[PDB]
Amino acid sequence: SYCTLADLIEQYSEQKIREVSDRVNKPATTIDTVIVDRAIADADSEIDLHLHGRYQLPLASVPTALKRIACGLAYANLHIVLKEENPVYKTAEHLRKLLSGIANGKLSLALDADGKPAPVANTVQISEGRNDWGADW
Amino acid sequence: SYCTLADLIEQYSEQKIREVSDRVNKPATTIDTVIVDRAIADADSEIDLHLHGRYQLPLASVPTALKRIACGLAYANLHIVLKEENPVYKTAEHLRKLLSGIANGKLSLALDADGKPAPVANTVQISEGRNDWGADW
Amino acid sequence: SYCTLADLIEQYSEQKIREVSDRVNKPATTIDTVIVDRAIADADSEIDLHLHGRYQLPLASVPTALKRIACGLAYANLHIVLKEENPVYKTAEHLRKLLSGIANGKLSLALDADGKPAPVANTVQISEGRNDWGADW
Amino acid sequence: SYCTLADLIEQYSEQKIREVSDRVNKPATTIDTVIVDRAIADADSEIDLHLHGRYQLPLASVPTALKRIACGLAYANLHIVLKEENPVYKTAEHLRKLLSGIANGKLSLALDADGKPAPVANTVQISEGRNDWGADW
Amino acid sequence: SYCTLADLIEQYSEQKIREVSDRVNKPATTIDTVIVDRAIADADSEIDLHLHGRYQLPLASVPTALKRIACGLAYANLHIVLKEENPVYKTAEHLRKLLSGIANGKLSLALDADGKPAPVANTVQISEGRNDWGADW
Amino acid sequence: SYCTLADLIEQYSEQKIREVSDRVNKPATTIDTVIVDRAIADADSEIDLHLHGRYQLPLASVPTALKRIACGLAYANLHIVLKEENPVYKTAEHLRKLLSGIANGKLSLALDADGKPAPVANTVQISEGRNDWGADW
Amino acid sequence: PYLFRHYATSDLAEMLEIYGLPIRLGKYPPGTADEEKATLLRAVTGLGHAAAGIIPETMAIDFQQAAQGSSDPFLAMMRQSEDAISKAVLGGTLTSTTSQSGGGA
Repeated sequence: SYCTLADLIEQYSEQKIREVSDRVNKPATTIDTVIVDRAIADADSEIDLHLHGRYQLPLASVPTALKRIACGLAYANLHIVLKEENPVYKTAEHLRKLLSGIANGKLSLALDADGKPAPVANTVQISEGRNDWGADW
Repeated sequence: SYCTLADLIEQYSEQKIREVSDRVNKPATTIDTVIVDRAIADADSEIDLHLHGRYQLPLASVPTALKRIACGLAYANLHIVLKEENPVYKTAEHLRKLLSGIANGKLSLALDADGKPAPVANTVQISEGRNDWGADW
Repeated sequence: SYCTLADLIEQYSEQKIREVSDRVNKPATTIDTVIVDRAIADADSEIDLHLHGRYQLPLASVPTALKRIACGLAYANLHIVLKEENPVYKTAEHLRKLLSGIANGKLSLALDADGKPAPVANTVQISEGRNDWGADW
Repeated sequence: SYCTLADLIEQYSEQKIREVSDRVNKPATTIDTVIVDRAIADADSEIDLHLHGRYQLPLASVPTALKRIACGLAYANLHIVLKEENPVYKTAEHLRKLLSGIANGKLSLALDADGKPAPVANTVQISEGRNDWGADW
Repeated sequence: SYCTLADLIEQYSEQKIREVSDRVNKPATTIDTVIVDRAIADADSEIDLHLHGRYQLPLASVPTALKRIACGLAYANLHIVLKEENPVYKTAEHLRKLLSGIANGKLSLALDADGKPAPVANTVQISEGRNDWGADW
Repeated sequence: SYCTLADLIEQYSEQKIREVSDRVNKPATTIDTVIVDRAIADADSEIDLHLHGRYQLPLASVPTALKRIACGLAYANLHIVLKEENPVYKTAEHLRKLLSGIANGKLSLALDADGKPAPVANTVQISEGRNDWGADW
Repeated sequence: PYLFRHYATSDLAEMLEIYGLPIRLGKYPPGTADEEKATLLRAVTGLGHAAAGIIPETMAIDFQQAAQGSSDPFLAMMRQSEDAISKAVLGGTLTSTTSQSGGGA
């Protein structure tokens, strides 16, 4: 859960979320929490796909850039039909480009609140190392 | 079964599924479960084609990104005639690009619910290994 | 027989198959089983052409992706005249691209129902192997 | 906090911030501090993503170019819908290009007020160094 | 402070600065010194970003070409909205190209008034140098 | 001072300089010497930027080609707003190309009046040179 | 010196074990199945003693010349240890090894 309904509202106003989240009542009247929850879940899933190779997936804390990316992806997912020229599609593609840059070791994952994230132990691995005759015998 | 009828509804509203799933009654009145089941089966089959080389195919659990991909592919398959410029076709192509990226070792398969998927034992294979005279004789 | 008349109906509705399969009565009234059978045979033949180098051709079981490909190819073949811009032609080209990917060792053949297909013994071949003096004499 | 509400006003006038920050009252009457704060936070997060590999992220002082970049990014983020051709989008892309140049070691981080920033100790790392027989024995 | 309000006036007339610096009164009546000061500060910051790698940033004297560049950049920054095709944008891009050329060691920093600037000691660095047996022993 | 007000007049007529130098009176009546002086100073500064690496900057004499270049650059600078397609802009770009050619060692700096300019001592530098045993001992 | 000789001889024995067949690594494209990967592993393992083999053009196998070494360092170290032990025990080295020179004999 890199973002919540409150985050989506505070980013995109409440009226737009009310429009795009309600599929049964015309005009929309209430935000359906299930659709927003699933959109956030799908955004988190895509981010996990992009981030599993460099960090522990079950993150204990959420970086703020991660929050922005998750909110953008969830808003993009909330659209039943999305065109290539739709500006929200362009924003989603931009966020995907940032995610790819992070994955490819071109961008870093910033602070969560005050401490660094938990980089995985990929590069740590090396052989045991045989260096006898150098132990001050 | 990476997705269900409930998933397709919760993603694309129920009215659209009712339109695209009913071929006999005009206007549509009921969702035909057989067509949806076959579309989901075809989506699962394509994903299996794309994922057999890196994981065990009979997965005991479904990653959520896999659920999104399966739902998108099933919705795309539900159309009898689909144009290149149709937005659902673009979404399907995007999901296919993600599947190819996962297959090519460029993207990872994320958590199912809390535990990792079951990577296949491809890279594990190596010769038996002959290292006599190094067994503390 | 990677697909049947029932499969073609369940994929493309029955009215469309009735239109494209009947060449004698206008408006069409009945599906001609001979034309559908020949279209399925031609689709199976093309798939066999694409798959003979990696698997045993007389498959005892049909993968589901194979069923989708066969149905699409048969529907494409059922058209007497087909344009480049016809969407069914695009779907057929897409399926041919998947078949080529499978042939080129870029995609795998998935499960039939629960067990793997029967990969042919191409890579198995190696010389007899002469390693005397290493048989614990 | 590389920028504040006062900085955004002093850069883009107060009337424009009043327009783009108020989503509830039409015509706008007051600036909503929460939206501006979140936009600034997202801008800081993106800059941190771009700068973590060369400097300590919790900077004790803010370079002025950093202030300009943060203000521009926050203003760009304040727009719910932004087109590719929108001039503010072009300014944001320009600032992102500067950030990438700084990250890639092509541009330097200037003074904060009078002293240099705190470059991280990346390049400092080297082995312990064994040079016995050269210690004036 | 590579440029001042007097420099901006003497370069772009006073009426244009009066137009672009006043955001509250329509028609403009007075030049707001705060906005001009911030624009000059941002221009100086960008120039510092471009020049830190080759010279000491806290320059005791300002080269005249630096004054022209700073004035142009400040005038460009004074515009709330600037298009790609705006001539002032083209002039700003030209000045940025000169700054990049100076940074890349393709152009030199000229006299301030009569003496050379203060090149930084980058290239000066070399090892201590061991050349015993050559000291006229 | 590679050019003067008299040079600018003798090159571009006096009426055009009167138009482009007077910003206060419409129609123009008098040439403002301050604006012309600053334009000449900026032109000299750019030429110094382009020529510092090959000659002594405080030149005791001015080559005539330098005079033409300075006059052209000053006239170009005298325009508050200049388009890419403006012919004076094209002439300025041509002069900049000549300056770059001179800097890159592709063109030479000609006579001032009768004697050569003062090439700087860049290439002169070489080590002290140790050639004992060859001094006719 | 006993430990030096022991280590040198053990390392020489391992190096003797590794000479001959060169280490080789096989690659497969995406979509290879587990049966085919096991087949490829068996083929690669057998290639050292097998004179010939066939694989799809989409697969590759490379040879690396694993050892590419000489035994001279180990022999020199063992000779050093032998000489040290002989000198320490009998006070000389000729009594244990034939002297390949005259004149000063």
